[PDB]
Amino acid sequence: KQDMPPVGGYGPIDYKRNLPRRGLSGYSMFAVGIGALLFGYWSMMKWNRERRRLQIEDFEARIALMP
Amino acid sequence: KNFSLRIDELEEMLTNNRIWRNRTVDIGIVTAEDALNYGFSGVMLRGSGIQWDLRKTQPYDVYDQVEFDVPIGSRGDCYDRYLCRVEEMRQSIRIISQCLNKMPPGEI
Repeated sequence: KQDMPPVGGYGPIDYKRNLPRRGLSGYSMFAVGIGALLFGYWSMMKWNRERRRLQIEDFEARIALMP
Repeated sequence: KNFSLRIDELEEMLTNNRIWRNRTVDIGIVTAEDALNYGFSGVMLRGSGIQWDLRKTQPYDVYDQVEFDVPIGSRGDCYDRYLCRVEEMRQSIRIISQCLNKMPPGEI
């Protein structure tokens, strides 16, 4: 008399197949790429030109002496 | 009840990936009537084309009294016999969740 089949309690689990967790698509990408890229170029011309100012300063001490 | 999450893992691991797709597309394109004159059985059959199986044209036991479908892929390569096996495991979960509701007590 002690056999298995239970009265209730069932799901089931799915046979489904989906995980569309997107994801900033469709022209939202290529937008964070370009602006941060020119931001790095914007970081230039305030350092290389600044080091160029120090570069003439470095060559200044050479020319002032040597007579 | 906790298995379809594990098959959703390998979907992220292989299906949407490109390199493994690039590793197997258009490889083993055998689709003609010599794909059946060679006497092949299932997958490397019906997933390449010809719909036929021994699972609902020929009974075994109480096996027709459950509901399911059989996968078919598009072309006749390995990647369209690979995608039988993802859907095939998505059928055995249904059948087990259908078989448990229908068992009577009895003898052995």
